[PDB]
Amino acid sequence: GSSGSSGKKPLVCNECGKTFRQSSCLSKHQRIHSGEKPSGPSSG
Ligand SMILES: [Zn+2]
Repeated sequence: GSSGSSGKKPLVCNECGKTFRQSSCLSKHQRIHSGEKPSGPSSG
């Protein structure tokens, strides 16, 4: 009875490694590591 194993991957901060439940949560948290938005040759 294979469930499916399609996806449904959790949302974790690739910066620290903290998993979250909501999408806005993780993101609103990532801002802590990443300052302004990625413009270009400025940040990276
Ligand atoms: Zn983080």
